[PDB]
Amino acid sequence: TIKDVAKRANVSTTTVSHVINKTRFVAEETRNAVWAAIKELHYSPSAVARSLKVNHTKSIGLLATSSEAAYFAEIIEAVEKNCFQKGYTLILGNAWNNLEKQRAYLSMMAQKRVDGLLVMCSEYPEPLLAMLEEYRHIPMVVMDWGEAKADFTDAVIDNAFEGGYMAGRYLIERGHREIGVIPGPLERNTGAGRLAGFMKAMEEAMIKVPESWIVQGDFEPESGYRAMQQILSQPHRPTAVFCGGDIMAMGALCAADEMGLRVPQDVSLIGYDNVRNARYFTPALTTIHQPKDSLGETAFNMLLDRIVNKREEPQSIEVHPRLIERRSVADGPFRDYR
Amino acid sequence: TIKDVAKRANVSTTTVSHVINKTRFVAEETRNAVWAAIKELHYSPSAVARSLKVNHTKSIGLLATSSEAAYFAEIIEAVEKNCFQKGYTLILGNAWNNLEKQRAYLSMMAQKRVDGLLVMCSEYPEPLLAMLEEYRHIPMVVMDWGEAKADFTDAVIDNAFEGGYMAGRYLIERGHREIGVIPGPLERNTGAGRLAGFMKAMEEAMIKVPESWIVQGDFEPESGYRAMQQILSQPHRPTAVFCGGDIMAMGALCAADEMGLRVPQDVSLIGYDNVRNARYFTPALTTIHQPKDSLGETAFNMLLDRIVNKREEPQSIEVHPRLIERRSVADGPFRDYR
DNA sequence: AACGAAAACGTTTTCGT
DNA sequence: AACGAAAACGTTTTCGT
Ligand SMILES: Nc1nc2[nH]cnc2c(=O)[nH]1
Ligand SMILES: Nc1nc2[nH]cnc2c(=O)[nH]1
Repeated sequence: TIKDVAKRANVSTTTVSHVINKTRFVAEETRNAVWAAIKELHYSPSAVARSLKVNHTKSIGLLATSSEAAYFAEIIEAVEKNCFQKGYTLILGNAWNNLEKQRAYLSMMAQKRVDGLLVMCSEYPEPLLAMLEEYRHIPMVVMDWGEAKADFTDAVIDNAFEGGYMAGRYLIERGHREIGVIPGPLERNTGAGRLAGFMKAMEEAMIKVPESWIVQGDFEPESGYRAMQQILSQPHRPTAVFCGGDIMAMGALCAADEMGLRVPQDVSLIGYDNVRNARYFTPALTTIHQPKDSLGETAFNMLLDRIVNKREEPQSIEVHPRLIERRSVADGPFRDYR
Repeated sequence: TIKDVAKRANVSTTTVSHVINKTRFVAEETRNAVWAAIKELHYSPSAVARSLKVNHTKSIGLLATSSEAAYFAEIIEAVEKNCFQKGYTLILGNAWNNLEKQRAYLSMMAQKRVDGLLVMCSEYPEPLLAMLEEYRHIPMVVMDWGEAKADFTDAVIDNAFEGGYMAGRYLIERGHREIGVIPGPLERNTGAGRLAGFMKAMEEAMIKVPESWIVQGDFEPESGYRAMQQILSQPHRPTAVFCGGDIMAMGALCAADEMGLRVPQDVSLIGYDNVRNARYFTPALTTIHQPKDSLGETAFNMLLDRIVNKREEPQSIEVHPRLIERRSVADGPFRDYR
């Protein structure tokens, strides 16, 4: 079809391609004519041909976990902004923590020859770690580990643990000594990592959390609903609660309400994530905020670098969580005694 | 590189490609050898080359509005399932109702040669309608108009109006005669269309809604926060409210709560969308449910068809909303008198 | 000064025999 | 029976002059 263009214009495809990409000077006269044709013929230059030659697709792949999930969704929207910004195309792939699913997208991707790979897989068993390596040749950055699991990738770290700690501290300095926790999946960073951050502060304060007070969630609202329940559904309950994620929080919220419990007047809740609309949670949610735009833009950036300035060595940038005080927490019994 | 494979195996690339795609019979002996090489050499067949020949990318493009937005997010996750299912690659593009933005993604897409285009642009001015047409050559389906705006596309219709009506009716049959409404952007279907569905039921019932009782939203929580406010912030307020979208509802919820109003005991609220986690809204939200998985799978389907069974004529499938009773509504003053 | 001719990128596929 | 040789898909780019 560029051949067809060259012809309508009576110039060489070379000339055509020169004008279409301003890659060498062309007489105006000639230049307009190309356009002229470029426009009657209704020409859409083929990137597949181009990429075929120039060897890069100006396209990047997101090998994600899921995308409805608020938290996720937010990061992704971010990353896409950056792609569009710097002229890249985003191929979105959810593998739902499925390994096969994952080996499958990985492959489709390599085959479609993405210029780089952004990874958000949530859990990283040796077998996944392994497949990932088989692709060290395509540049890539995992945006969700807490420390650096591998030497063949760029890593952006969230300081999830320090976030965990922040949370604890708050409750503590608020008068709280009877706290419970609904962590998220321990095989995840934002899972384990936040729990431990929280657990240091406790240990530091000589607060012990009775195992009947810690209930695993999975970041989905229903998980928090049951958690809260099981907690408040007991003889002795805590005065305050640290919930691993806002969405679950939001579930913890509804259940308390359903047992006729008042938050924060009857139970205090502090979440984690600071999702776009936690402020409209009801009681406005006090939570730890996770930089998600920066987590995205930063990730894109390390990838571009590698991609463009052909980097070889792995790199890692930290990011920082930070407390947002909202309306879900109240003074505990010890506030005054400190 | 297939050349390199053929060689390690000492067979022709033709043979190689035959085995890699079981497209003609090959001796086992020969076949294994190809694999053998295919695997030491660590070969990843290039789809760009392939597509270059076979003329199809087995890749589909989503020219969306935004993707954080719960509603949206949900549909997209759907569509991606279908892509993965039937071996397609999803290129996600948000144009944020930006025209330029839109002409830009449209183009990148055509240039990357997507096999079909899934459109979710929300608003459709003549100028967008116009650009869209310039691409009638690439197959496509708009998944968000209410009636069929054009003859050069497949359309999936939501029956948004009948949903509007359903909502009204409910409040009506619940004893309500003093209702307010926070519609969404009127230049959108789920905007206009739902309002009118609601407005027929009113007219039908001889209920009039005092203009000081209808407040435009934009589907984002903050919009509903202010809306609710402005409503309850007045001398005379309605006993019940119809909110155009769940997320805004969720905002309407928080504000009522912030004015010390009890829902549904002080005001009733009925939303619309039945977003994944409206049940964990607090008071569990009674809303109209929009089939979003089916809206997605159905869309993919009409596209595949066109794509595969090379269809020429436009088509349109309707889908149906349906009432979900939750805990946000209460009997109105006239329930008993009917 | 301003532009062309021809090879190459990595496949698939028609005919061969 | 089972496989090869060679053209083609739509570009970009080196050398020309
Ligand atoms: N949905 C969800 N939210 C999160 N917030 C932090 N980690 C996660 C995760 O794995 N899933
Ligand atoms: N966010 C959002 N939710 C919706 N629900 C129905 N239409 C819309 C829309 O345009 N945006």
